[PDB]
Amino acid sequence: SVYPKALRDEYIMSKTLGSGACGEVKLAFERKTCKKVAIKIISKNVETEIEILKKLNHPCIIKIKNFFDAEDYYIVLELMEGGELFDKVVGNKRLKEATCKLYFYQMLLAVQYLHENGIIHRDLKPENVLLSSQEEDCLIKITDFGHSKILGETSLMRTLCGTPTYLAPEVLVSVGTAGYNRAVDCWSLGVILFICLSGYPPFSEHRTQVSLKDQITSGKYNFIPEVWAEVSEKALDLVKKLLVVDPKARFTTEEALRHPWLQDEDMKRKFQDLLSEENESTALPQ
Amino acid sequence: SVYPKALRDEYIMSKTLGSGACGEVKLAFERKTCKKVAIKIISKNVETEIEILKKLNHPCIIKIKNFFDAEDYYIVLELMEGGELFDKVVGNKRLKEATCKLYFYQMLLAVQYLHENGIIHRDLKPENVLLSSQEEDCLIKITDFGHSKILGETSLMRTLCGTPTYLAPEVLVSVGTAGYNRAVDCWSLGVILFICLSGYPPFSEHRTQVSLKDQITSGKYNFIPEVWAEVSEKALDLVKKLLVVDPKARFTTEEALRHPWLQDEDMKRKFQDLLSEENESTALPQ
Ligand SMILES: C/C(=N\NC(=N)NO)c1ccc(NC(=O)Nc2ccc(/C(C)=N/N/C(N)=N/O)cc2)cc1
Ligand SMILES: C/C(=N\NC(=N)NO)c1ccc(NC(=O)Nc2ccc(/C(C)=N/N/C(N)=N/O)cc2)cc1
Ligand SMILES: [Mg+2]
Ligand SMILES: [Mg+2]
Repeated sequence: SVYPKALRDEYIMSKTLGSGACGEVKLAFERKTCKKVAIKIISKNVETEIEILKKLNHPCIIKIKNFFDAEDYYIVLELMEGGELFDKVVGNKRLKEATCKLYFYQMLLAVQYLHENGIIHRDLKPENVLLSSQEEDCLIKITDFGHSKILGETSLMRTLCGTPTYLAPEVLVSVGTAGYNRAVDCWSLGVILFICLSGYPPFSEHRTQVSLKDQITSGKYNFIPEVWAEVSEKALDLVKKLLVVDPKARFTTEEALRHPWLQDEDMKRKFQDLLSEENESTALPQ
Repeated sequence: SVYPKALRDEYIMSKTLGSGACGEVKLAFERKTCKKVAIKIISKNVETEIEILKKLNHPCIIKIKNFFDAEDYYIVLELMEGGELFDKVVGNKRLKEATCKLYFYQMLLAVQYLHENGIIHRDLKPENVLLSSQEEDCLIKITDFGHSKILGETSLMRTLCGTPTYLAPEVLVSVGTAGYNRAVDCWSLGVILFICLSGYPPFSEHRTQVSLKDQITSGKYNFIPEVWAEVSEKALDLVKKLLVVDPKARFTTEEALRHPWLQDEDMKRKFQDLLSEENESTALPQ
């Protein structure tokens, strides 16, 4: 096949940078500026994803630059020159605890911002955390809103306005837990944090007879003492509060951000430095 | 206000026949035929409702004749000259067990047809069961698809295709009960059947200190022996199988249709007679 004419009109396509199950990510150059962009190709919910990407505005969430709906979908985004977090943690590799904290703080700010704006990501994983440079101290941005959920008034809320004369008991039972769907993102963050800190996954079929499903529903992560000995007590404590099986008891992003592990003025200074460094501001009054 | 010009072009509007929270039902005459129709007015999901009504084809489900999207919504439907089931059961009035069986058989055929076609009604109640004539032995049709749900591939199904490395435990737990949303219609049918047979609601705040919610979630309906003494054992048995709190154990429409109470050749003959009577067939080959 060929790239669609409208895309070719504005961009010169280059090398493949990465790939997923749905397609791949290409390097491209915007003709107008001669600057690099990334183009995510999705082989034929993208429409809602685009709507979400256009509305959001946070330094730790990827921005969309362009969109082409042709034989495949083409999403033009800023190029994250550090690539995927996945490549930093694969093969038991492990980030310094300080680096983990810097990245995780930013993931939390991003997810907090999503939840404030009524968006649940639903696919948080190292592949979807992008790094701004090849330097260890860098900005991160969350990507892939392909299976995200937009919160709004539910059918349940409409249901509860009337008298339940004809209403099934399971619907009334569901009221106890409704409105905690956002907690799935906090669980995923917990798994990512566990992986970053230890270089291995908390739940895996590797050298165990307990099924993956049972490990997860029981909350019984694989704790290898020798791997963790070098990690602080505070970091593990936060992991434990995120990997709580009851979604109503699980730490929210706000609670995680208040945790002793993230009360680190050095880390927060580094983040703020990195932010101002990124930005091309233009003159301001006064 | 006035009726929209496009509606006036085709219909002459007459008296109010009934009303709901969302609007009212008017008598109207189609100019082309000089025949009576009903027009449901909904004051400004109707679009999906119309899509559902147009696709369905069953003798016990109302048919749409026309639709106007103006200042309000106008849905033109066949006129059900018997009006709402609600008016037959209000004020402790009660239908003969035989009439209950005839109506309930038809409600079951209609809901069975919905579930086969991947539609959950979600608002079954006596107001939404319409009668074809003022005669006791008549056809019934289900109406109001304003809060119905269309079944299809779920997000959960897509979720289960991958490895749950990052997946929250509540999602895996939800797998045990997923795909039983249709059972809410069977519960509502059970409540309707209870009301038709007894002339009173199974769950109500009337002369009780148990909250409505607790009556329902416990499955503890109000059984007044003296009201029920004249009702058959078989009829009550079916009610009991529909008012089961566990949605996976609850009778389906298929199970209800196989129940001893509905193994009534006289009732089924009456239904078939009523069907052929309704229809204006045109010549057939052979
Ligand atoms: C610098 C670099 N690579 N450098 C290199 N290989 N040098 O040899 C590099 C590598 C990988 C990436 N990734 C990347 O950009 N991901 C990404 C993933 C998903 C989406 C979206 C919106 N998805 N939306 C949907 N619906 N999905 O299904 C967008 C971007 C970026 C830079
Ligand atoms: C013969 C008669 N009345 N005769 C009389 N009063 N004589 O004095 C009579 C009375 C009432 C009715 N009802 C009636 O037709 N209901 C009805 C309810 C709902 C809908 C729908 C599609 N709703 N869709 C939505 N989204 N809703 O929110 C359609 C029809 C019919 C005939
Ligand atoms: Mg994804
Ligand atoms: Mg309704």
